[PDB]
Formats: sequence, C-alpha cells, structure tokens
Amino acid sequence: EQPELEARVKEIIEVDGYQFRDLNDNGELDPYEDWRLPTPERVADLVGQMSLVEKSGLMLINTLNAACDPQTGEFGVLPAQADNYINTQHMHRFVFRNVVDVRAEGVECTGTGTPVVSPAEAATFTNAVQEMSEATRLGIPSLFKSNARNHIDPAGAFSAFPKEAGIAAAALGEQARRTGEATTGDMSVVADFADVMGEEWASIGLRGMYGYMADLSTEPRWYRTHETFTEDAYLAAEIMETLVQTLQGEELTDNGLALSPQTRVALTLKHFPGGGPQELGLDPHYAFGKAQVYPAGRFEEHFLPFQAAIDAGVSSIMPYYGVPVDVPVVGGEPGETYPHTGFAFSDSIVNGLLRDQLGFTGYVNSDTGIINDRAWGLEGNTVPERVAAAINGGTDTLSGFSDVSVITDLYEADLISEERIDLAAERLLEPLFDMGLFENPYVDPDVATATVGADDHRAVGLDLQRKSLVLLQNEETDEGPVLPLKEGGDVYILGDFTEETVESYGYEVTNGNVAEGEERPSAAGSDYVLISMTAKTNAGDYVSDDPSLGLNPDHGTNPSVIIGDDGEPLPGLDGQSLWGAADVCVHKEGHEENPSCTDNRLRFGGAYPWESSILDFTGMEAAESWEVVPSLETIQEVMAEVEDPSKVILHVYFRQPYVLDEESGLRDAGAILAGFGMTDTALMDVLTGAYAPQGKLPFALAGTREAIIEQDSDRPGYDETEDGALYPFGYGLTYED
Ligand SMILES: O=C(O)[C@H]1O[C@@H](O)[C@H](O)[C@@H](O)[C@@H]1O
Ligand SMILES: [Zn+2]
Ligand SMILES: [Zn+2]
Ligand SMILES: [Zn+2]
Ligand SMILES: [Zn+2]
Ligand SMILES: [Zn+2]
Ligand SMILES: [Zn+2]
Ligand SMILES: [Zn+2]
Ligand SMILES: [Zn+2]
Ligand SMILES: [Zn+2]
Ligand SMILES: [Zn+2]
Ligand SMILES: [Zn+2]
Ligand SMILES: [Zn+2]
Ligand SMILES: [Zn+2]
Ligand SMILES: [Zn+2]
Ligand SMILES: [Zn+2]
Ligand SMILES: [Zn+2]
Ligand SMILES: [Zn+2]
Ligand SMILES: [Zn+2]
Ligand SMILES: [Zn+2]
Repeated sequence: EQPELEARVKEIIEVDGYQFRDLNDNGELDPYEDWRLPTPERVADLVGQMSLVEKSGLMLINTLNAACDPQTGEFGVLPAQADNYINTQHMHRFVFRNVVDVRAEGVECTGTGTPVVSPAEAATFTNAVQEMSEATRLGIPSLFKSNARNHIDPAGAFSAFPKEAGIAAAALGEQARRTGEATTGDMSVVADFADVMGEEWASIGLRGMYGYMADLSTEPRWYRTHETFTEDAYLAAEIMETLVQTLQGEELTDNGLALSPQTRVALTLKHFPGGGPQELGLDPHYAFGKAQVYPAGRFEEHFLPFQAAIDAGVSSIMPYYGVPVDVPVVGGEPGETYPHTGFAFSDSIVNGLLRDQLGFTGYVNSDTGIINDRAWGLEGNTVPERVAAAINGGTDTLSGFSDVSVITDLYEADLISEERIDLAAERLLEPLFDMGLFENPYVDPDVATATVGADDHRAVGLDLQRKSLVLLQNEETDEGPVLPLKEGGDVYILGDFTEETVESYGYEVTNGNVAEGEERPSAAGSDYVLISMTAKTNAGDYVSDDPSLGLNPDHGTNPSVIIGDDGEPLPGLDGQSLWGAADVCVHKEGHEENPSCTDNRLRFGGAYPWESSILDFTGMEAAESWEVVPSLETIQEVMAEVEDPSKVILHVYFRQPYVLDEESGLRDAGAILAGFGMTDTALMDVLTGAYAPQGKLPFALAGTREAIIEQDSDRPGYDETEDGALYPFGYGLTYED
C-alpha cells in the first residue's frame, strides 16, 4: 500500500494511518499530494492551484547540465541558469547532456565546457535539481531527458552496446539462427539491451529520453541513418514495441499509457511522423533541407513504428523539423494535403493524425529550436507568433525555449487560451504522477556507482557486439575460407586496430598506421591485412552566404521545391535557387536584421548539400566534404603491396549505407564485414573463430552511385533501380564448419 517517500525541504504528514508529502507547505493533505487518488483527480487538484506562469513553465524544456566548482573540487554542482530556470521560468523539464564516466588522473575543473561526471556525481546533481524543485511553492518534481548513452562510437561508464542498427542486425541474426528467416527479428535481443539501459539510467535519476528514433533509413543520403535501427518499417515497429514495454513497463493506465512506478525511462519517441524520407537526404536542421518527399507514397509505412509504440503506451512524441511535401491527409477529405510547415506547427499532424487518427493520448515535445531557428514555413512570423502556432497546433512543451513570459504575454493577448494551457498542464503532469515522482523523486548516488556499468551489464553488451557483426563476403581460397583466421602469422593492420590486442592473439603485427610525416611499411609478405575503415564528413567550412560555397553558382542549384500554403515558394526553395539562399541570413524574411546563418558549419552533421549523393568510396575520396579513413589511396596501395587481395579483411563501419563501388577495388578483399561498434577483443574473437558471425543486414547496400541517385527516398531497398542492390536486407554469412 504505502509508497516510500523522501523529502529534503517539505515536511511529511500522516493521515488515516498513511504518510504523504506536504508539498504546498500548508499543513494539510491536498488531493494532489494524496497518492491514494487516481491521477486525474491529483492533476485536476494541482492544476487548480497553479498560477498562469507556473502552468506556462511546464511548457518549456531546456538543457541543464551538471557543472563543477573550481574552488571546492566537487563535480556535479548546479549550473548558473538553474535558479533562473526553476524559480523565474518555473521549468520542471530538462535535458542532461554531460558524459557520465570517470575522469582521468589530473583533470581539474576549468574551461567553458561540460564537465565529465561520475555516476554518483550525476545522481548528486539530479538530486540537487530535485531538491530545488521540491523547494518551489507547490514542490512539483522535475524530469530529466537525454539522448542515447549506451552505444559505442566507432559510452563512458554506461555499458557499451553496438549502434542501433547493430542491435537490429543482432536481432535479425538470432531469428535466422533459430528460424531460418530474417523478417521482424528476435526481440529478446532488444529486451536484453533495454533492460540494462533502463536500470542504469534510472539509477542516476534520468527517467526520460529524447528517443529512441523510430525513423527509417529508407533514404541512404540522410546523415542520421547512423542512429536508425533499420530501413524496414515492420522490424522498426517490432523494436519500438519492445523498447516501450521494457523501458516503460507493460502496466497500462486507464488512459492507455505504460506509466507506473515501474517505469524506468519514459520515452519521447522521435521524430514523428518519421524523419527518414528526406529529399536528396538533406536534413531539416538546415534551411536547404526543409523538405520530406514521398515518391513511392509510403507516408503511412513511416508512421507505422510510431503507431506500434503509441499502442504499447509510449509517454511522449517529438515531431521532426521537416515539412511534408504534398502528402494526402490520412482520414481526410479527397484532395486534402498536410500543410507545408514544420510538423510541430501543423494541427493536422499533431492533433489530427497523431491524436485523432492514431489515438495518441500523451504529450507532444517539440524538437529543439523550432521557435528561433527552425520555424519552417513560418519565416515571416514573429517568435510570439511561432510559439502560439506550435502550442495551438498540439505541441505541449517547447525544447530550447527559455522564456515563459512570452507564453504569458500570448495569453494576455488572447493568442493562446487558458484552456489550452490547462490541457498542456494536464498532459505534462500526468506522467510525473504516474511514475511516482511526487512521492519520491530522489535516488541514491552510491547505488548509481554499483549499477552503471555492472559486470553482468557489460557482458550483455559484449554479447550483442559480437552478434551485431555482419559477414558480407568470405572468399574461398586454396586453403579454404579467408575467415576464420588461422593461428599465428604476420598481420598488417590499417585503421583503428589496437596493435598489442592483435598481437595478444599470437600474431606478429606490422602497423601501417603512421603519422603524416613518416614512411609507411609495405604490406608485402603479410599473411593477413586487417583494415578497419569508414567515411566521415568534413563540412565544417560550409557558409551559406559565402560566394565560394553556399552562394557559389558552380555548386549548382537546390532542386527542392516547397510551395508555401500562401502560394509563394519558400525562400531559396523554388528549385532554381543557390544552395545557401534558403538560409535566413540570405533571405532575411523575418523581423530582425542581420540574422545569423542557421546552416553555417553544418554543425549537426552531413556533407555539403551538393555532395550528399556521393556515397561511393571512390567518389568520397575525391569529394570536397567527404573523407575516407584510412584514405582510399593508402588502402589501395596496401592491397596492391600484399599482391593477393584475398588476404585482405575489410571491417567497414557503414555510418551511412556507403557504396563499395567496383572502381574502388574494395570488393577484391578476401573478406568484408559490416561493423556497428565493438571492442577490439570482440572483433578479434569473431575473426579468429572463437565465435562465428551471425548478424544480418537491417538495410540493403547498393553497388553503384546511380542506384543511390535513382532510389525513392521513402522506399526501402533498391529494387526499383536499374543496378539494384549489392547486398539485400536480411543478408549475412557465417562460418560453415
Ligand atoms: O538533443 C536534442 O535536444 C535534440 O537535438 C535535435 O537537434 C535533434 O533533432 C534531436 O534528435 C535531439 O534529441
Ligand atoms: Zn517550512
Ligand atoms: Zn480520510
Ligand atoms: Zn498540502
Ligand atoms: Zn515566479
Ligand atoms: Zn512550477
Ligand atoms: Zn555518427
Ligand atoms: Zn507485436
Ligand atoms: Zn529534407
Ligand atoms: Zn480576457
Ligand atoms: Zn545510500
Ligand atoms: Zn544489474
Ligand atoms: Zn572448407
Ligand atoms: Zn614479435
Ligand atoms: Zn563555372
Ligand atoms: Zn566547391
Ligand atoms: Zn517587426
Ligand atoms: Zn602514395
Ligand atoms: Zn530508398
Ligand atoms: Zn547503368
């Protein structure tokens, strides 16, 4: 019956033999403090006593990182803006972005940066914010969200798993190992991962997530394919279902939300209705990439994973920045299309599709910076006008917006009704009640130390690392298949292999990784060449209003067209404009005089927009804003030096679905693997045969740039291209001894 309580500011009262937190400090048991009552009655009572500004503060969510004190040496103290956000803006939702890890030897507090914090220091920080929250007039608790933390970057003290697509590759591979088929996957793999994450996140007082991503990698030119699970909507739907059930629980409320005190992490699924199908792969963080296009008419396949998570009870939904171009309204009158504005401003999307058509009963969380930076389709509108349009469109909380006074001002100007603010307040407050946070919002920092990165948790991650690896090619030689490796030999390594780790398996290693000013030993005479390679963007020089770049006629024109709902094309988006002409620094269609460029330095990722279709390794080596690592030139020298290329093992990190073009010579390697993030001993354990590979690709790979240029950005695979796929979805070899 009686749930545990903890209070550091307010007092505990007991009534009818039960104890309660007196959060308004009146000395009596209000219904919102009365945990015996159903949540709607607790919310109604709480919303009844809030001032307008306290209600409007709930509609903001902003970065609140732990800081360090240069004079005490303590890490995990409150930042400067904590007092403002909690006490002046009345916020109770925050994004925690610090790396959680143990700092080296010698690290002292200094610099503008975001300090690294241990698990115990992270818990101390979030407790302190909860302490400051309880100290407010009604002592409403706070909720921290974060992006993903448990993935190897090819994190910190959290237990390390492969990237999202590696988890899907492992799930498909274990289905095929049990059934013979690779369709929707073995979801015990996903549940095992989610179980470790939920336990570790909750132990530091991190009870929400910006994620996971249900977006589909149907457009290989989209730089965010690196954080998608799959291109296939039905596998994605099965994964989102399992993530909600495991992270939120299977216990549903009467509203149909999987929210209980058993909820370890409440998910804010992103990015609705699906960020995958970007025109030319250009991303809507950037002005030139506002458009999402659906040439194969698959808009409904893309919100199918969201559908599945909504039914499993997911807490929260984040719309993407994108603009849906000419999309028929689901369940609407004939000839109706969705507005050509960003998703969070469209009542048709957030209230119509998400709530009315799909039945979502939770709250809606904007993506970060839609108001000031990415108010797509609202370029001429003011900031207050943009706030009202997102809130009235169905968006309940604004990520990256700080200023509660703008919402109160919009109320006094009758641009947002108080009935709408009450509705947002209800949706935002209910999960905090249902998750037990009004009763006890604190955590034990020392239990975090014993939980984050536990040995058994790390073991689960290691298993999935080994099961994510996909064997794509393993050529038969006179002495048998290239893989697994034989015992002993001379091994040449290139790329991110640790020499002593490879030596430890009983090989003599020659390291081709030399600095730019030293000569590289030849690979001649090696029994094996281990190359670990990938490609990266190097687009930090991009400037939208620079005639050398964004305004350079030699870079061509942006083919993307978006006709505004007023009848005029969006700036720089008429299909004839220079790439940089869509940036507000160029068009200046707002209220405000020389606006900064939003696209400068492409700081979120992605190549130069004129280079977004160069996904082949040969093209990428020559491209201005792509880089092959190690260089394709060095790789090609090395493969010639060994003379017999079947002695070369390529381990490739397909950050995007890169194209192994025949001109590049990479297909002459004896073995090719796709890796999604592993320790060196996990990969050496598979290469040397202690374990056999079993992963299967959760997206198809193409063989030509033409297939890249021809495929439909909203359709999976390459079956409609002339050249087709090099490797299809669900493909992957093993050792057959
Ligand atoms: O972390 C954030 O605030 C968000 O940043 C935005 O740029 C991304 O679109 C979203 O996926 C992140 O969750
Ligand atoms: Zn007191
Ligand atoms: Zn009573
Ligand atoms: Zn009270
Ligand atoms: Zn105030
Ligand atoms: Zn408040
Ligand atoms: Zn990445
Ligand atoms: Zn199911
Ligand atoms: Zn786009
Ligand atoms: Zn009035
Ligand atoms: Zn303790
Ligand atoms: Zn454990
Ligand atoms: Zn054989
Ligand atoms: Zn030696
Ligand atoms: Zn020219
Ligand atoms: Zn150029
Ligand atoms: Zn003005
Ligand atoms: Zn050379
Ligand atoms: Zn496609
Ligand atoms: Zn051709």
